[PDB]
Amino acid sequence: LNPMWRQGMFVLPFMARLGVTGSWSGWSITGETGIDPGFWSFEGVALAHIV
Amino acid sequence: IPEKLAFYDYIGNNPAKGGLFRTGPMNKGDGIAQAWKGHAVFRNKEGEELF
Amino acid sequence: IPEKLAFYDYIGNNPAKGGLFRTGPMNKGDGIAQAWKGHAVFRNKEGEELFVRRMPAFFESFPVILTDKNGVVKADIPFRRAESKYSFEQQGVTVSFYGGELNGQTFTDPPTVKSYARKAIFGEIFEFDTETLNSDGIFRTSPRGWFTFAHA
Amino acid sequence: MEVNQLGLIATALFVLVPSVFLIILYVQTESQQ
Amino acid sequence: MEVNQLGLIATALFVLVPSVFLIILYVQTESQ
Amino acid sequence: METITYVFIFACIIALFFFAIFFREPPRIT
Amino acid sequence: METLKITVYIVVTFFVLLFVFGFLSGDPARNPKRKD
Amino acid sequence: QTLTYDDIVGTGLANKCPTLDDTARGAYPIDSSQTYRIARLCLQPTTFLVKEEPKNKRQEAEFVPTKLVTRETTSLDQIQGELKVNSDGSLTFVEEDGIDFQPVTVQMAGGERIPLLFTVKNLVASTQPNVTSITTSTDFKGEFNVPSYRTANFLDPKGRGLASGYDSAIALPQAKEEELARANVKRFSLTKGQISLNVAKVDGRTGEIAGTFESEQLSDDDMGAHEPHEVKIQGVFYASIEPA
Amino acid sequence: AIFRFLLFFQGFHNWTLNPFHMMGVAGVLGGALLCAIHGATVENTLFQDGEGASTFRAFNPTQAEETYSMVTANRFWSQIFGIAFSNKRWLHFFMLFVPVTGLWMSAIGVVGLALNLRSYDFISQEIRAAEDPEFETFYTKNLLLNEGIRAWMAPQDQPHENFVFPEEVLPRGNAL
Amino acid sequence: AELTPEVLTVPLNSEGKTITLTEKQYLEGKRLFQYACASCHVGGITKTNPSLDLRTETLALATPPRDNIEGLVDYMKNPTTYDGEQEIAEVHPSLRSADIFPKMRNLTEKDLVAIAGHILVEPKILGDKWGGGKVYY
Amino acid sequence: ELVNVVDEKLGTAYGEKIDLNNTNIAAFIQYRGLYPTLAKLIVKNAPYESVEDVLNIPGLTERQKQILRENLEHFTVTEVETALVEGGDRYNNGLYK
Amino acid sequence: ANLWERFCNWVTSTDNRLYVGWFGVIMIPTLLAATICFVIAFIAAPPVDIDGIREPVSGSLLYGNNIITGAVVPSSNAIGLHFYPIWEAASLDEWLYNGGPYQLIIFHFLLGASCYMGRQWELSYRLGMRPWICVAYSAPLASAFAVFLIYPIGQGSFSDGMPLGISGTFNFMIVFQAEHNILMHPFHQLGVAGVFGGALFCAMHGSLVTSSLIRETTETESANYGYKFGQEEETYNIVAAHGYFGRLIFQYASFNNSRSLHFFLAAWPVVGVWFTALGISTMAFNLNGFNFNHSVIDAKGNVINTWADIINRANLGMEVMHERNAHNFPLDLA
Ligand code: CLA
Ligand code: CLA
Ligand code: CLA
Ligand code: CLA
Ligand SMILES: CC(C)=CCC/C(C)=C/CC/C(C)=C/CC/C(C)=C/CC/C(C)=C/CC/C(C)=C/CC/C(C)=C/CC/C(C)=C/CC/C(C)=C/CC1=CC(=O)C(C)=C(C)C1=O
Ligand SMILES: CC(C)=CCC/C(C)=C/CC/C(C)=C/CC/C(C)=C/CC/C(C)=C/CC/C(C)=C/CC/C(C)=C/CC/C(C)=C/CC/C(C)=C/CC1=CC(=O)C(C)=C(C)C1=O
Ligand SMILES: CCCCCCCCCCCCCCCCCC(=O)OC[C@H](CO[C@@H]1O[C@H](CO)[C@H](O)[C@H](O)[C@H]1O)OC(=O)CCCCCCCCCCCCCCCCC
Ligand SMILES: CCCCCCCCCCCCCCCC(=O)OC[C@H](COP(=O)(O)OC[C@@H](O)CO)OC(=O)CCCCCCCCCCCCCCC
Ligand code: HEC
Ligand code: OEY
Ligand SMILES: [Cl-]
Ligand SMILES: [Cl-]
Ligand SMILES: [Fe+2]
Repeated sequence: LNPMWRQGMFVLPFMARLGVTGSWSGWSITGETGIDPGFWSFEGVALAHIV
Repeated sequence: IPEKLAFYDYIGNNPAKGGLFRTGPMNKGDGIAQAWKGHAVFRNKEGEELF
Repeated sequence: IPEKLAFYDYIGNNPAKGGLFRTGPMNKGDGIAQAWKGHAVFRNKEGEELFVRRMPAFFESFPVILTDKNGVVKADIPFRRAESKYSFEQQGVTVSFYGGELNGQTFTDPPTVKSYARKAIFGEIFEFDTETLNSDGIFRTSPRGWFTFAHA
Repeated sequence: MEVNQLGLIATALFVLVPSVFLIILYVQTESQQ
Repeated sequence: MEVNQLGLIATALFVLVPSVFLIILYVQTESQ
Repeated sequence: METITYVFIFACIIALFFFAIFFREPPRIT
Repeated sequence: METLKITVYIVVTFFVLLFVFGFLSGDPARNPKRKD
Repeated sequence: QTLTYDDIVGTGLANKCPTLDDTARGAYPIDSSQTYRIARLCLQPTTFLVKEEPKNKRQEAEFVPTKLVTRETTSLDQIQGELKVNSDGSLTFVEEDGIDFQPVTVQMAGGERIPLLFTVKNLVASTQPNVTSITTSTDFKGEFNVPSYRTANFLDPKGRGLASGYDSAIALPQAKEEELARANVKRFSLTKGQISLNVAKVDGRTGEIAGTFESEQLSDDDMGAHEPHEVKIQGVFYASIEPA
Repeated sequence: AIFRFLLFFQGFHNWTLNPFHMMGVAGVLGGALLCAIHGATVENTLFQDGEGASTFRAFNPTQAEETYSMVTANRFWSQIFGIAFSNKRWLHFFMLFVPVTGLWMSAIGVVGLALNLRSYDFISQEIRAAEDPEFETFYTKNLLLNEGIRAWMAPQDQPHENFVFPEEVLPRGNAL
Repeated sequence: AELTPEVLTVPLNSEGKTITLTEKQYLEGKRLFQYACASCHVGGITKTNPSLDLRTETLALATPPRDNIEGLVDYMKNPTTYDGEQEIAEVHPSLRSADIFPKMRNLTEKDLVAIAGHILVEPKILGDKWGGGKVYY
Repeated sequence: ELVNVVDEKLGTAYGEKIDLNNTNIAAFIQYRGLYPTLAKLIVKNAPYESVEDVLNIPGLTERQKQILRENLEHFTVTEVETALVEGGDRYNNGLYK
Repeated sequence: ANLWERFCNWVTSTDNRLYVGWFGVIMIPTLLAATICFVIAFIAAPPVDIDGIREPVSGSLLYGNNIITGAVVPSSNAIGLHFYPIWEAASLDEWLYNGGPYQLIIFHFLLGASCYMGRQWELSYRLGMRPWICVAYSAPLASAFAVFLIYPIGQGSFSDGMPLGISGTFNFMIVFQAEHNILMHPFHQLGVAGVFGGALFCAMHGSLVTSSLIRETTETESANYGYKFGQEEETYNIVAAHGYFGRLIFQYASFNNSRSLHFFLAAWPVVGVWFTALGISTMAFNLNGFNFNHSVIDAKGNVINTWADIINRANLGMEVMHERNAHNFPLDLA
């Protein structure tokens, strides 16, 4: 009931669309928990673009 | 009925219900959705279901 | 006692109670004053009247200490409780109001007596509207203070 | 009124940034001649 | 955090205004 | 908004450093 | 973490060796006046 | 073989309970007239699950795994107590004393840290009836007390506490106090937990046993400031029984 | 007596938190930095104007010529620190400017403290701290220290007030 | 104010006999009290067990009572717990235990009396500061 | 209904007397003969229903039953308060000088 | 030539916009590691249990700090002086809880700034200069070792090292004063003389050279245009400056020799800061400032308070409130 698109999210669904779905923080957007997304988390993608 | 499916059947999530200068996330408008209240069934005094 | 006079006997109108980046009207601090609650008279279980020791302007915070007419400590709100002698509960402190909104009322439950005693370090106690300006509870200076700061 | 809080800074920068850009360009034009 | 809303506009202009002043002076120095 | 402001101003200073060092007026001997 | 540990040992070792060897590569003579 | 402190110091082994062999599948006979004691009880948690609170919809609360952030500091050990034989044949452990609590902080996905006082303080654990031997199918079930995570002198960052401290928000002299009460008025919680112990190993010579445990208890409520979380703890345990 | 004044200003005025004092510190420490760095730079770019090991004798107070090399100093700091002075007049004006401006700023802050017009608090931190007993920062920790300075030093420091504070009202942590 | 014989006059025994020390004796006890006791009892507190001080009121309610020269000398020879039920010479310097507390070896009866007098005299000078702790520093 | 239970206790006999069920062991120093021996037995024997139950403690000598009788007037008993007795606070409550 | 000699020539090359050098080869990675880590943690690090009592202090901007209050928080007291690299932690989350980033930042930074110092020497050698600039910088360097390394060594824990933050620095100073009376310590008194005096002599020297600039410009141009970079002649009359300043005091209180004058300027603050750095370094070993508490008594033996006793009252207030949940026993011995 509070998905990304109710929250004004714009780049997040493009990251999820090609397979980035979890945070280094432990959450995923499918609701699974305690996943480990490896380096290509949402954070890691953001850091790559900044580098 | 999964709540996820009922939430799609609600006009707050229809993207053709906005405004150019109503800014921000959808939740700033109708609020952050918490729970489906259930399915309303209206009947008149003669026990007809109405729509 | 006219309310105007009692209002002057309140440290929230002392211009040396302010802060350099606490901005705006005084009403943005303690609130829009609305009524005198009355002069609060404090008494211990022995019937003897006690006097809350007032906050001096130097002190952002100040303990609650009640003395007798002679200045002997007779009640306080203690920090460490384990060896307190002067607590309000031990000394049966009460508060009674004369004048103001609360004229003739007496409170005995120590929680309530304590809150009026915490306001009494500020002088006379007033009812404040804090909702209208979303006042944050922190003293501002007056125009007398701002004028002096800028011209100096 | 319960207006959008960021309307102000939106407006201030919408005026300030383009106007300043033109002023820079004009002043350095005038001091060529 | 319940910060002061006008803080943002005050910081924005504090930077913007005097910075622009210097840039205007510098640019019209180079163009002569 | 406040975090962004602090970080924005810090970011600009670091840019200033780069220009101040690599795009300085070159000191010359006459 | 085992991987990270190795990677830093190696990295640190490599920089320290550069340092040691550079000052062994005739450093006293790297000056503008007298080349010994 | 023997180990010295100097063999163990700094290895993490000081936080591990003793283990028994894979061949310790015997039985320890319990003589009803005799009196027994646990001379050492050791619990070593291996996992910390925290019950996710559902949303308004009251759908389903799962226990999610968590990450330990406070290191090899989690084990209860040196717990002693009488083991007594009741009249219906059941055994009952009554804890006397020991290192029977550790504060623990685990972290949930998204960054929330959950402190808890992992403890079996005042444990009372009992077997099924007519237990004539402890075997590799003996189970104790018990309950214990969970005192507040902080005790009464603890001062919060604004100096407020229960047995000490300011009694108000001194930094907001004329704020409305009613809104700050849950934070100004410290409360000292005392709750109960449940623990199952499952003997899977037994050396009937020595009287040493070992197994797994599960307990459930509440986490820190910050002296009343917020609701606690439900916590499930799993791990291994060791105990030595002596006649007393 | 002056040290007592320092500490008074900490616990009552929270003067370390005052941006006018902070500017003052920067200009005093900055001034000492400029003193040391300039003196050392000149001493280590001197020209060889004499044949002795003591270099102080190779300077004639009426000579026309610079006694050290602006050019080599310049290149050294350009390559060490990134930028360098290149203008001796600007350098020595910068040396007057920094500590002078530093002390003037601190004076302004004390004028405010004449009025108890302090930078004592951050309101946003106090609001959260009141509501959230788990929120701690170095700011709230320093305010507990000031609360200790005030109550422990006031009765003896300001004796005309006849402050009498029973043991039981004195703020103290555990044990201490 | 000055150091007067009224101040230098302290109880010899529990029965109310009193003695009157000289300025010299008081200064001697202070010196010896520094030498042998201050490490734990500076200012009349007890660092290694702060629940017991050397306030006269405290020494009065000791068993046996110790608010007099002979009780205090006797404590220094044969120390006991506050209620008198345990001898504690093993962990408290005393003539009985001079082999493990070497600083007691060179002491004598006259010294013990000097220290008794310093302790009984000092609270009359310093008041609440004696036995008070840091609050009164 | 949000109260500080320690303050509430100060308004009971705990505020006037030695609460045998709650008070830290150092307050027994206040009265002759009680510390350390009897204080330790008193505290160790858990909580009491009435002040006078303290005379019934196994092992008192005749002299200790006497000291205890001399001092009953200085004792009281109120309910056990978790916050005062947890953490070993009856043996050490964080206060020194 | 060969690869290695080509490499050596690049490293020690004096045509690089920024000098590299052998010291530069250690300095650059260590400073980068430290700067990068410090910037990410100042913005985003979660709270750190500095005092080992499971009481996290929030230091970063996203967790509710501003520029003035935020810090990178010292590592947990439970760690003490133990080495706590990332790879000793069971997870990054554990490393963050216990203040790992503090250790990483300060160690890479002490290393890099030590190499900074060396680099100052190295380039002076390639340029034909005298070597001792780097000695001047040893006073700030030494002070940084004192608050980040020596003081934690003497006290047994990096948790008592100086926090990397504006308010954290003040916390450090206040608690130092409680535990050591650094105000009453002569070496800190020398530090104050060193920087007050250094500012003084800075304003003096600036104002005196500025006052005796030779007229080379008109009233409409900055006088700074009267000096040209590299000009051989001096742009001020030191004979005039000595003449002005000799009469302001007397003729021999004033310098007539630029070299003496500039050595004085270098020496005074540098020695001052050495002494104050030495002051923190020896109070690391609890050799504290003078103690005159109750030093004055009257004929009866009453204490006659002095200002030293008033200081002690402030100090006591700091002592009993600092780290308010951290002491279980009556003496704060470290
Ligand atoms: C394709 C671009 C694009 C799109 C579709 C979105 C979409 C969104 N953004 Mg993102 N965003 C973008 C670019 C974009 N963004 C960029 C470039 C930035 C950096 C500035 C951001 C920064 C950003 C932030 C910081 C936030 C969003 C948020 C949002 C949501 C609310 C948007 C809203 O209220 O718009 C409102 C749109 C308008 C009010 C339209 C204004 C345009 C005016 C009318 C045009 C100017 C007139 C012009 C001068 C004409 C005259 C010229 C001519 C005569 C010569 C939505 C999902 C919000 C959110 O919910 O975050 C989670 C939020 O907080 N966005
Ligand atoms: C003599 C000057 C003076 C004085 C005493 C006042 C006094 C007052 N005004 Mg008025 N005001 C003035 C001038 C003045 N004003 C001017 C010129 C304007 C137009 C800008 C206004 C606009 C104005 C508004 C819009 C409002 C007030 C309000 C108020 C009241 C609240 C003030 C407050 O929160 O200050 C806050 C002050 C500060 C936070 C101090 C900021 C100083 C900083 C630190 C800058 C200095 C740093 C500098 C950069 C250092 C550089 C160093 C470099 C040289 C090396 C108070 C009675 C408020 C009120 O209640 O009115 C109803 C209000 O709403 N005033
Ligand atoms: C990093 C450390 C640091 C540094 C560098 C400073 C720096 C400064 N502090 Mg701050 N201070 C600090 C930490 C620090 N402080 C801390 C932690 C606190 C606790 C809150 C304070 C509390 C504090 C207070 C309370 C005050 C300062 C002030 C000052 C300024 C003093 C300027 C000066 O030279 O006065 C020296 C005095 C003068 C320059 C005036 C007169 C000088 C004449 C010419 C002397 C003539 C003497 C003559 C020759 C005869 C000599 C006699 C001799 C024989 C005995 C300066 C900006 C002061 C300030 O802001 O002033 C506006 C101030 O009052 N500080
Ligand atoms: C008027 C009041 C006053 C004054 C003038 C001073 C003056 C001083 N105090 Mg004292 N202090 C005071 C009051 C005062 N204090 C009070 C009231 C207290 C008690 C509350 C204290 C407690 C106190 C302590 C506890 C300490 C001081 C220290 C100091 C010194 C600070 C400067 C320093 O260390 O430079 C030395 C230089 C440095 C520290 C800088 C090192 C720079 C490194 C090498 C490089 C950094 C690079 C940087 C990150 C990036 C730059 C590049 C960038 C452009 C990209 C100075 C001597 C400190 C001291 O002596 O330290 C040794 C110290 O630790 N003071
Ligand atoms: C992620 C994020 C946001 C992190 C933020 C982290 C953080 C904590 C940041 C906060 C920063 C903070 C707020 C700091 C600001 C401090 C503050 C109080 C600012 C002071 C402001 C101010 C205007 C004060 C007024 C007083 C003032 C004028 C002081 C100036 C100080 C100053 C610049 C002194 C000089 C410093 C210095 C480095 C000089 C070097 C000069 C130099 C290259 C000399 C070399 C040289 C010497 C020679 O002799 C010769 C001959 C030559 C040729 C030569 O070259
Ligand atoms: C009734 C009455 C009495 C009235 C009648 C009035 C009257 C006419 C009386 C008669 C007058 C008479 C003489 C009477 C005697 C009275 C008397 C004894 C007065 C006492 C006054 C008094 C206490 C004065 C205080 C003394 C004071 C100023 C302190 C001494 C300070 C001192 C010696 C400072 C030296 C500091 C020093 C290290 C200097 C270098 C500083 C510095 C680094 C400078 C940089 C620098 C230096 C250069 O050098 C040049 C070159 C350049 C480039 C340069 O950068
Ligand atoms: C010239 C180019 C050079 C400039 C480039 C800039 C360098 C940028 C530095 C970024 C380095 C940080 C990356 C950390 C990887 C995170 C992986 C992860 O899952 O942890 C990230 C999280 C960190 O922790 C969580 O951060 C989250 C971000 O939303 C939330 O805020 C959570 O609350 C917080 O706890 O922890 C875990 O997920 C992993 C547990 C540890 C197991 C991983 C072992 C790998 C060790 C990484 C060591 C990195 C050293 C960097 C060296 C690079 C130098 C070039
Ligand atoms: C590898 C070694 C590491 C180097 C990296 C770090 C170097 C970065 C320093 C560059 C600063 C930019 C210079 C701009 C300014 C500029 O380019 O000045 C250049 C200027 C050269 O002046 P000239 O003598 O050429 O001046 C003639 C002109 O005056 C004509 O009017 O030098 C100064 O004035 C030096 C004194 C200012 C001292 C500035 C120090 C600033 C440091 C403090 C900043 C800290 C804020 C941090 C907050 C997060
Ligand atoms: C620490 C090594 C100590 C030294 C040195 C001295 N004393 Fe002491 N004292 C110490 C303790 C731990 C105690 C309490 C012992 C107990 O459990 O009862 C005491 C107590 C006393 C007393 C009794 C005080 C009272 O009942 O109020 C006295 C009179 C006393 N101590 C005297 C004393 C003297 C004279 C000393 C110098 C020879 C001396 N003590 C040294 C700890 C230590
Ligand atoms: O001063 Mn007081 O002493 Ca050095 O530790 Mn003991 O307390 Mn704590 O951790 Mn930081 O501080
Ligand atoms: Cl602290
Ligand atoms: Cl401790
Ligand atoms: Fe110069």
